[PDB]
Amino acid sequence: QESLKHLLPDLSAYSEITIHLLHQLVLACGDVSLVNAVRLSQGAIASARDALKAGCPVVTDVPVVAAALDQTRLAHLGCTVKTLIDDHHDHWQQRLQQIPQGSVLAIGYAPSVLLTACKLIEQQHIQPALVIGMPIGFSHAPGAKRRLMTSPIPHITIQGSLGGGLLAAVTLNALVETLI
Amino acid sequence: QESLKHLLPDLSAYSEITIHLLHQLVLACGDVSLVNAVRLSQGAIASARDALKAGCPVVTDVPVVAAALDQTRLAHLGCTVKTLIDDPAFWHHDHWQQRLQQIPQGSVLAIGYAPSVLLTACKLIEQQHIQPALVIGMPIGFSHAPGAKRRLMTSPIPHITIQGSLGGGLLAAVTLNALVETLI
Repeated sequence: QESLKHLLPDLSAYSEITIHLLHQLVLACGDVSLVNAVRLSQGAIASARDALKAGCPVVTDVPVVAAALDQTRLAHLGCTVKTLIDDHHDHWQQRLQQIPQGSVLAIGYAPSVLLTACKLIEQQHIQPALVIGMPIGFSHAPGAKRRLMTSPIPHITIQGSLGGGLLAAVTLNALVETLI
Repeated sequence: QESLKHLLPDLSAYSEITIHLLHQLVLACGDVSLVNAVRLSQGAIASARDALKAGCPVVTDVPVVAAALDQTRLAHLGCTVKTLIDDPAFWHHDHWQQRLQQIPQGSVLAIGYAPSVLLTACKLIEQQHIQPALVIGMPIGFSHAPGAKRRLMTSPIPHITIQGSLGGGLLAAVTLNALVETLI
């Protein structure tokens, strides 16, 4: 049998949109443990879908995350895609400080970007509709994702697995697919 | 602090293109252990690059592999992308194995989901019914996936696969996108 539903644990206690997201993540990289390692805050899906319906700005930390996004469906919705790091003025922290209210912030690489975003959120300077915080496992990543877990912002992250990287783009793509 | 080469172990036994491939794979899914688990046959790189430079067909098992491919760069090289299974029964006439059996000599076969497709490809190759230039065998870890990949690693056809449970649509597509990137 090559049925994803048969390979994964019973997911009936999760919502249809959550199961779709979890399927896409497992299909992308094969790690069935993502079923338990993906953590969604209570407002994450509803806040993300409202933002995307309104054509919110989408911001990634690095270009390869943006390149993995389904930019056709995003443009279809009216969402622009921009990146904080292209490769002392126009530093990524200045771009982050300016992120528009209600935008989706997808972080697939840098823990430092996630840390600064969580600080800016605590201090109520920025208010994205969603932070997808899935940086690569550099030395500061566990701390950055712990700060995200207690952030009041709606968010999705990965705890208890090495997942990160372009999985941040898979996550947003899946949410867009539930809308288009 | 946030340098990928300094996060990964030293890879100085491998070529620059192989190292780029492994970096792209870690970036795809965050699993640093992939640098240990990926298996390339001897000249998989040149076999892949020679086929891509000829504008070879690129054949995937399922549509989500195709969708993650950089179709723009492939188009630039003249490569057409087709998919074996349109909706991921075994008694139909246009079965996916009927298509696999027609794969042109020298095409790239990228498998990111079904071990059955990988195993069928291996058996067709053993009987010399098909002759791809490269097999990227990265199915999901269904119960028969380890045997299919073991079968592939005994094959004389150039291949890239993963020892262990990782695999998937993104990983197979990222592998091919990384090889295309080194060209264009």
